[PDB]
Amino acid sequence: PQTATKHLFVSGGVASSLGKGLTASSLGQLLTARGLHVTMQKLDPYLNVDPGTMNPFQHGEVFVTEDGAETDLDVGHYERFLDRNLPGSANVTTGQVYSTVIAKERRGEYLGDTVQVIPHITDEIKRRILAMAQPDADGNRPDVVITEIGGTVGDIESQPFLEAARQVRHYLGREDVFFLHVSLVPYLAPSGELKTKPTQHSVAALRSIGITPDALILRCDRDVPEALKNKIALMCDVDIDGVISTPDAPSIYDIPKVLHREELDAFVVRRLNLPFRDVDWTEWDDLLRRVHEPHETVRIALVGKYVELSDAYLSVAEALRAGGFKHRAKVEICWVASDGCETTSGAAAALGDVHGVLIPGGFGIRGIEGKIGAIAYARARGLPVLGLCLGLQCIVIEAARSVGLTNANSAEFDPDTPDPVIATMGGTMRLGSYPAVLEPDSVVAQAYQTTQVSERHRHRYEVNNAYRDKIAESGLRFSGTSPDGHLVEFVEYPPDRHPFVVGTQAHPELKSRPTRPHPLFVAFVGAAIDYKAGE
Amino acid sequence: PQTATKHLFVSGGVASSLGKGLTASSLGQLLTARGLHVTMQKLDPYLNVDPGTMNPFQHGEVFVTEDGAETDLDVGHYERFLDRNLPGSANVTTGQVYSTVIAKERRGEYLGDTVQVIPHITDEIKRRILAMAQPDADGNRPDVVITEIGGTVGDIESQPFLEAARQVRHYLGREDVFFLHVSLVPYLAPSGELKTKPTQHSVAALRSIGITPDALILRCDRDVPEALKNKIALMCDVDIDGVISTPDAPSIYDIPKVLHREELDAFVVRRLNLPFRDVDWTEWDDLLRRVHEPHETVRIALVGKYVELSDAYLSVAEALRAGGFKHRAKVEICWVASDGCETTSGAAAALGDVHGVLIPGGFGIRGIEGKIGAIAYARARGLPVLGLCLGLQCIVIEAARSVGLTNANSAEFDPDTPDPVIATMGGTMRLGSYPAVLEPDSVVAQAYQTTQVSERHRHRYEVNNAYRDKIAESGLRFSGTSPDGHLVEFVEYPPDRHPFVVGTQAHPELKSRPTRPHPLFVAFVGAAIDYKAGE
Amino acid sequence: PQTATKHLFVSGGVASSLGKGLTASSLGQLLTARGLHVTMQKLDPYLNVDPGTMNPFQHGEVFVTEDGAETDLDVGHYERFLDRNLPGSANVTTGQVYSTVIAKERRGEYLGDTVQVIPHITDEIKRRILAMAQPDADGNRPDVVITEIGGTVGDIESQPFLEAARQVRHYLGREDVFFLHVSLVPYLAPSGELKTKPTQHSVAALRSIGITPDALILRCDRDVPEALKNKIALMCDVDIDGVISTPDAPSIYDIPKVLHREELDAFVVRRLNLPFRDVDWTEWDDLLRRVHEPHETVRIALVGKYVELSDAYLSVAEALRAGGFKHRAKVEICWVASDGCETTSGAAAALGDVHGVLIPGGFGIRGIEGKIGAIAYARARGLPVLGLCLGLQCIVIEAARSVGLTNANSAEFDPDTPDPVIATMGGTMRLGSYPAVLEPDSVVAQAYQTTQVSERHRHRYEVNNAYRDKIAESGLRFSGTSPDGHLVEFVEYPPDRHPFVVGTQAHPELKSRPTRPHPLFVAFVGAAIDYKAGE
Ligand SMILES: O=c1ccn([C@@H]2O[C@H](COP(=O)(O)OP(=O)(O)OP(=O)(O)O)[C@@H](O)[C@H]2O)c(=O)[nH]1
Ligand SMILES: O=c1ccn([C@@H]2O[C@H](COP(=O)(O)OP(=O)(O)OP(=O)(O)O)[C@@H](O)[C@H]2O)c(=O)[nH]1
Ligand SMILES: O=c1ccn([C@@H]2O[C@H](COP(=O)(O)OP(=O)(O)OP(=O)(O)O)[C@@H](O)[C@H]2O)c(=O)[nH]1
Ligand SMILES: O=c1ccn([C@@H]2O[C@H](COP(=O)(O)OP(=O)(O)OP(=O)(O)O)[C@@H](O)[C@H]2O)c(=O)[nH]1
Ligand SMILES: O=c1ccn([C@@H]2O[C@H](COP(=O)(O)OP(=O)(O)OP(=O)(O)O)[C@@H](O)[C@H]2O)c(=O)[nH]1
Ligand SMILES: O=c1ccn([C@@H]2O[C@H](COP(=O)(O)OP(=O)(O)OP(=O)(O)O)[C@@H](O)[C@H]2O)c(=O)[nH]1
Ligand SMILES: [Mg+2]
Ligand SMILES: [Mg+2]
Ligand SMILES: [Mg+2]
Ligand SMILES: [Mg+2]
Ligand SMILES: [Mg+2]
Ligand SMILES: [Mg+2]
Repeated sequence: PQTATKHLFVSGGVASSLGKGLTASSLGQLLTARGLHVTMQKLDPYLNVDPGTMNPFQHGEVFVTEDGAETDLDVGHYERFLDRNLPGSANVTTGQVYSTVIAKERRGEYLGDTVQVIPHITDEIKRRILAMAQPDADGNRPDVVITEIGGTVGDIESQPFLEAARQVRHYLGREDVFFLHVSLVPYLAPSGELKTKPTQHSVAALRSIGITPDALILRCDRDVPEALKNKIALMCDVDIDGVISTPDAPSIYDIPKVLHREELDAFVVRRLNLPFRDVDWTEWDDLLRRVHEPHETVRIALVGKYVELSDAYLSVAEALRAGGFKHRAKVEICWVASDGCETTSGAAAALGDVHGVLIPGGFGIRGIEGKIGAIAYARARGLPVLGLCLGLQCIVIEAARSVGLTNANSAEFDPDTPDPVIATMGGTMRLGSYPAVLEPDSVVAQAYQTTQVSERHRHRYEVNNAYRDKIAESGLRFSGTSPDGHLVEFVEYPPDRHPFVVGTQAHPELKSRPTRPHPLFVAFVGAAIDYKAGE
Repeated sequence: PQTATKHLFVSGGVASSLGKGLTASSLGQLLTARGLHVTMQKLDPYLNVDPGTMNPFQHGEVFVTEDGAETDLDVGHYERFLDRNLPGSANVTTGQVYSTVIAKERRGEYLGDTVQVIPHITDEIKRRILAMAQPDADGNRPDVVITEIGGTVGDIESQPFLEAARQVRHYLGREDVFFLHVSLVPYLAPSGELKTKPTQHSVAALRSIGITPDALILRCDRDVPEALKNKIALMCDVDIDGVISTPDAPSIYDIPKVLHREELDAFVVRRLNLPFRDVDWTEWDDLLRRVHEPHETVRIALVGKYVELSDAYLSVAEALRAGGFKHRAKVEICWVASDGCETTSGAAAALGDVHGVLIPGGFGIRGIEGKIGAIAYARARGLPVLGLCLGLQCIVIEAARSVGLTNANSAEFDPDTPDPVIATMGGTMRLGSYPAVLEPDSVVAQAYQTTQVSERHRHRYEVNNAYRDKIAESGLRFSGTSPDGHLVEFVEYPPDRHPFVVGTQAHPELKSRPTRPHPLFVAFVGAAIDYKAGE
Repeated sequence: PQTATKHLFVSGGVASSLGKGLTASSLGQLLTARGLHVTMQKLDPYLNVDPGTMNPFQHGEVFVTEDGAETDLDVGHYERFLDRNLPGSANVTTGQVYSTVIAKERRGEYLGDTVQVIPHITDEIKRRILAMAQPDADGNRPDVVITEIGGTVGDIESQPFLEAARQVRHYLGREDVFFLHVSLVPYLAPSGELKTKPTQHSVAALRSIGITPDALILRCDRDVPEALKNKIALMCDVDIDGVISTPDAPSIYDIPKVLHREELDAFVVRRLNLPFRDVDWTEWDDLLRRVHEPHETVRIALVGKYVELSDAYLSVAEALRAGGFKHRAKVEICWVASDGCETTSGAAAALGDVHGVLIPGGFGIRGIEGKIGAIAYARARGLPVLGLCLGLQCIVIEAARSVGLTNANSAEFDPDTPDPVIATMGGTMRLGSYPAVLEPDSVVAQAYQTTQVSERHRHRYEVNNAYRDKIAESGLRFSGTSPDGHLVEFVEYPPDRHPFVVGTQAHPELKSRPTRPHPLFVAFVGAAIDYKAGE
C-alpha cells in the first residue's frame, strides 16, 4: 500500500533571486526519476489574485494550465521538470487567499466570528496546500507535494504562508513533512573567503517562527568546502547529509546532477520514509547530451512586442530549445522587437540572417503592424513561420491583406476595420485545454502524427468565419478546427507555396518539456534547419 | 500659527486585554482638557470589512458614526472621552485595506505592478492614518491624531499596521510622531514581586520591527515602585518621565487622573513640542463627583435579547449611567433576558422590582415577543419605558395589538403578518445622522428643549404610515418625524396616560457622553427616579 | 570652549571580514584632517587577556603601544591612520573584562553582591570605553572616541559589548553618541543584481538589541545605486545622507577618499554637532601620489620564520612601504622563509635577486639558523640589512661567529651555548618605549638626524656586555645604548665595510606611519635603492 502523501516545503533565506524554484523543480525531477509521483505548488506572497494584471514585460510570462488557470511562470518550470500537467491549485497567491476569506466573511459564512489571520487566513492557505494531496482525475494520489514558499524568511509578506506550513507539520507530524531551506554563502573577494554567518542567522529566523529545517541548500558561486558544511551542520543543527553545496550551474538542466552528487534526493527519500529506488538517469542524460553536445546551430527570430525581458517569452524560448534538442541542434534565439519589422527594410535588417521566424502570443498588447510586417517578409524570403495565438491572427490578417482586403485587421487592434477578419464570437474568453480536429495529410497533422489534439488557450478573439473563402484565396488552409468545425484552431500554407508557415490559436509551448519537445516546435526547428542548409 | 498635526501611536505588548483603548481615550481626554484638538483612530487587525458580520453578543456592540459607518466599539470610547464626532475613517480594518487594494489591483489601477504588502498594503494603511490629519467639515485640522494599533507586538496580524506607523515616523520625523507602548508588569504572589522582564522583552520586539517607544504604560494591579521604573528606563532606554505606572483604576473615568498623576500628558506635550496649557479639570472633576458620590440609586431593566456580554449594550449602559450622573444618581442596571418577559408572569418576575424599562436595539436578532411582553407589563405597571430602534418598533407593535390588531408585527420578524405595522419603505438602510422635527410641547420636545434634532440610525424597517390612524387609537402619538413628515422618528404616550413611554427609531446612546448626557436618557432616568419616589 | 567628548561606535552586520577596522581608521583619518582630536579603541570579543598567547602566524602580529601593552594589530591601523600614539586602554578584550571582574569578586570588592553580566560586566566595559575620553598626558581631552565593536551583531560573543555601547548612548544622550553599522551588499552574478535584504535584516537585529544606527557602511564589490540606497534609507530608517556606498578600494589608503566622496565625515560632524572645518587634503593627497605614482621599484626580502600570513609582519610591511613612499619608490616585498636561508646555496637562491634584507622580530619562535644564514649571505653579497629585535641579536650572533666564537648564540635558542653573546640581564621583559642615546656621526644617528631617540620594545634578552670587545673585532659598532650605557640598543657596521647593516633591539616599524615614514626604514630603503643602481 501507498504511504501517506508527504509534504516538502521549500523556503528561502538571506535574499531572493537565489533560484529556489529551479532547485525545487530539480528536486522534483530527481524524485520523479526515482519512480515517485511528485506534484508541485507555488505560494506567491503578492496580492494580484492572478498574474494577469502584471505587466509580463516587467514580471515575466503568465503560464496557463490544462484547467485554464492563469498562474505564475514557476508552474511552467514545475511542469517542464516533472513532465506532468499541474492543476490551477498549484499557484496560491495572497490575493486569492484574502479575497476568498473576505468574500466568505461578507456572506456571513464565518457565522458571527471575528475573522482573523490565525486561524482563518492560515486555514485557507493550509486547505490549498492539503488540496494538492487529493487523488487526481486518473485516481492517483501523489507520493510527494513540493510546496515552494515565495518571499524570504524574516519578511512580513510570507509570515501567513510560513505559519500555515508550520501548522501542516504540527498536524501531519515530522514523518510526513520535510523543510528545505535555501540560503546564500557569499564569497568576499578581498579576503578570499566564503561566509556561513548569513545561513546561521537565516536558520535562527526560520527556527524563531517555529520551523526546523531538515536540509539546507547552500547557494554559492563555487563548491562549499566540507569544513564550512561541518560548521553549518553544527550551528544550524542540520544532519551533515542534509547540508547541500549548490554552486551556480552552467545550465538549468545541470541542477539535478548538482543535487544528486550531494545526495539530497537520497537524504529526502530516507528522511520521509518513502519507497527507495535508484534514479533512472536514461531520460535526463539524453537531454544533457542534447544540451551540451549539439551537432549544429540554427538561428530563430522571436518577434516579440518587447524583448528586453526574456522571461516574458520563457515557455516559448524553452519550446524552441526543446525543438532544437530533438534534432541535436542548438537554437540561437535572435530577440527581435516587432516595432522594427513594420517596414520591409526594417524587417529585412532584423530578419535577414535568421533561419526561422516565431511570432509569439501578445495577450493585452497594442500595435501589431510589426508582427504582420515580419510575416510578410518571411513569406517573401521563404523563411519558416510559426505563429502562436496573436501569431495565427497575424498570419490570417496578412493573408487577407495580400488578397485585396487592404484594411483587414482584428477588431481587437482596429475596432473601426471594415474587414474584421479576427473578431469575438464581448465573446468568450477561451482558457486552458480545447480539443482540435486536424485535416489528414495537412502540415499540422503530419507534425503531430495524429488528427486529434488538444492545446491550451488564452484568448477571446477568433477567426471570423464570414471571411474563410476570401482568406483561402491566398492559399491559406484552415487545417485545424474545433470538433464541431465552428472555430479555426490551426492555419497553414500548402508546402508547395511555403515549406512551413503555420499558425495556432493556442499556446503549444506550454505543453512542451525539455524531455518531450512539442511536435509543432520540432517541425518548425526542422524547417529552420532545412532553410539554413538550402542557403 | 498651528504647528504640524502630530501622530501618537498606541501599541500593546506582552498580552491583549490590558486596556490600551481606554488608556488612549484617557490620554485623548487629558490633551483635550489642555485645549488641544484631538482626534482618534483604531486599527483593527481583523478581516471583517466592518464589524456588522460579527455576533455582537460575543464580540460587543457595533458603534455608528454621524457619517453612517459601522465601526468597532472603541470609536464609542473615543467619542465619549473626547466629546467629539469621529469620521468613519476612525476605524480601519485589515479587511478594508486588503479588499480596497485587491479591488484596485483587479481594475488595473496598479498599472502592471506586482501588488505587494510593502509598499501597496502599507501605503493604504498610511493613507488612512494621514487622512485623519485633514481639515474637518468646520475647516479645523487636529493638533494630535491618536492611532491605536490593535493586536499585540510580536504577532503576525499587526505587522502591516506597525510597518505603516514606522513609515509615518520615517516620513514625518521624530518631532511630529510619538510612540506609546502598553505593557504588563505581573505580580508573582508566592515571591511577592513585580516583574519588569516582560516589558524588557516586549520593547526589544517593538524595537526589532523599527519602532522606538517614547513612553511606556506599565499596566499593573498595584503601583510600580520607582526602582522598577528606573530599571525599565535603563533597559528599555526610555526617559524616566515617560515610564508610566498605570495601576488598575476603580472606574474607567479614573484613568485620566492616574495618567495625569504620572504626568504622561505633560511629557507628551513637551516631547511633541505642542502648545502648552494646564489641564482644565472643571468638567472631569464634576463627572468624578457624580461617579463616586451619587445622592441616590435607581434600578433600570435593560431588556436585551442576550445579556451575558455587557459590551453588546455598552453605549446604552454608558448613556443610562450618564443620565444618572445628570441627576446625581447611581443607575443600577438589571440585565434582563427578553425571552423571559414573553408571558405576564415572566415579565412580572423579571421587572417587578425595577424603576424603568429600557428596550434596546436588536439589529439582526430573531424573536421579539419578550420585548413586546416587557412593554405590555411596563405600561400596565406604570413603569417608564425608553425604546431604541427595535424598542420603538416594539412600542408600535404592542400599541397596535392593544387596539385589536392581534397579529400586528414587523414584516422583519413575521413576514406573513396580516398587519405589517412595521415594514420597509427591500427598502432603504438608514445609517448615520438623520434630521427629525418634533411636535412642540410633546414629551420628546420637552426632553430635548428643541423641536429640531438629529440622531444616528442603523435600520431599514419603518413605521407603516397606512397604520398611523389605527395605532393612534391606543393614544400613541407620532411626536417626531422626518422633516417632510413621511418617516416616523419618535413615538410617545400622552403624560396623562403614561408619565414616560417613549420610542425613537434612532440610537441616541451613541451621542451620549459621560460629561454630556443625552436629553432622552436624562428624561428617562428622571422618570425612573419619579417612579421610585412614588412607590 | 570644547564640547563634550563624542563617542562613535562601529558595529558590523551580516558577516565578518568586511573591513570594519579600516573603515573606522579611514573615518578617523578624515576627522583628524578636519582638525579634530580623534582617538580609537578596539573591543575584541576573544578571551585571550592579551594576544600574546595567539600564534601570530595564524592570527596576525601583536602591536605594542608606547606604554607597553600588547594589543590586537588593529591598534596599529589606528595609529597609522591617526598619526597618534594610543594608550594600552585602546584594546579591550572579553578576557580582560571577565578576569578583572572575577578577580574583584574573589577579593570581596562587590561587597556581598551577586556579580552579574548586567551591570558588573557591562559597567567594566563602559568604564574602559569612557576612560578613552579622559585628558591625555599632554592634558588634551579628545573631540571623538571611535570604538570598534569586534564580532558580528546577532552573535553571542559581542552581546556584553553592544549592551555597554547601548548604555553609553543612554547615559550620554543622542547628541554625544553616534552608531555606524557596517553591512554587506552582495552581488548575485546569475541575475546580475545587488541585494539590500541582508542589510535590512542586520539593522533589525541591531535595533532589537536597542541600538539605532545613525549611518550605514554598505560594503560592496561595486557602487551601490541610488535606488538601493533609497530602499535602505526607508527600510532601515536611516537618513539618506548616512547611507554610504563603500565599494572595495584598490589600496587601503584610498578608503578615506571613498568615504569622503559619500560625505560620511561631513554627516558625522553635523550629526554630533562637532566644530566644522573642511578636510585639509595636503598630507593624504601627497601619500596617494607616492602610493599610485612611484618613480621606481625596489625589491626587499622579509626573512620571516613563517611567511604565508602577511599580517604576522603587517607593521614591518607597512614601514617598508612607507620607507619607499619617502623615496617615491615602490617597495616589492619578497616574502622569504628563514628556514631556507640556513645554507649558503639556500640563502643565495632566496636572496640573490633582492636589493635589501630585512630580518624581523621573532618573539616566541624556535630556530634562527636561517636568519643568521641570511645575514652572513647579505654581508658577503654587499646587501643592505635592517634587523629588528631578533634581527639585531642575529647580527650580533653572526658577528661573534665570524671572529672565531663558532658556537656563539643567544641563551634563548641554545641554553647550552659556551658563548651566550645574547642573554638575560630570568631577566627583565622590556615592553613599550625606552630611551636610547646614539653615537654622533654613526649610521643610526645620521638616519634619525638626532642622538636622542625612543623606541618600543618587546623582549627580555639583551647583548651580553662581557662579549662587547670580542664582537667589536668584527668591526661591529655598539652605536646606540640605554642612557646609562648598560644596554645595547643599536648596532651597525662602519659604512667603509658595509654601506648599511643596522640592528635595533626595538620595533621601529610600530612608530612608522604612511604619512611619517620611520627614519631607519627611510635609510634602509634608500640603501636598497643605492644597491639596485650599483648593480
Ligand atoms: O540551484 C540553482 C538554482 C538556480 N541557479 C541559477 O540561478 C539562475 C536564477 O534562478 P531562478 O530563475 O530560479 O531565480 P529567481 O529569481 O526566481 O529566484 P527565487 O527568488 O525564486 O529564489 C538560474 O537561471 C541559474 O543560472 C543555479 O545555478 N542553481
Ligand atoms: O551564534 C554564534 C556563533 C558564533 N559566535 C562567535 O563567532 C566567532 C567567529 O566569527 P566569524 O565571523 O568568523 O563566524 P563564523 O566562523 O561562525 O562564520 P563565517 O566566518 O563562516 O561567516 C567566534 O569567536 C564565536 O564565538 C558567536 O558569538 N555566536
Ligand atoms: O489604563 C487602564 C485601562 C484599563 N483598565 C481596566 O481594564 C479594563 C479593561 O479595559 P479595556 O476594555 O480597554 O480592555 P481590552 O480588552 O479592550 O484591552 P485591549 O486589548 O484593547 O488592550 C477596564 O474596564 C478597567 O477596569 C484600567 O484600570 N486602566
Ligand atoms: O503568532 C501569532 C498568533 C496569533 N495571532 C493573532 O492573535 C489574535 C488573537 O489575539 P490574542 O491576544 O487573544 O492572542 P491569543 O488568544 O493567541 O493569546 P491569549 O489571549 O491566550 O494571550 C488572532 O486574531 C490571531 O490572528 C497573530 O497574529 N500571530
Ligand atoms: O572600507 C573598506 C574596508 C576594507 N576594504 C578591503 O577589505 C580588505 C580587508 O579589510 P580588513 O583587514 O579591515 O578586514 P577584516 O578581516 O579585519 O574585517 P573585519 O572583520 O574587521 O570587518 C582590505 O585590505 C581592503 O582591500 C575596502 O576595500 N574598503
Ligand atoms: O520587511 C519587509 C520588507 C519587504 N517585504 C517584501 O519584500 C518583497 C520584495 O522582495 P525582495 O527580495 O526583492 O526584497 P527587497 O527588494 O526589499 O530587497 P533586495 O531585493 O534589495 O534584496 C516585497 O514584495 C515586500 O512586500 C516584506 O514582506 N517585509
Ligand atoms: Mg523564482
Ligand atoms: Mg568564521
Ligand atoms: Mg480594547
Ligand atoms: Mg530582577
Ligand atoms: Mg578587522
Ligand atoms: Mg528586491
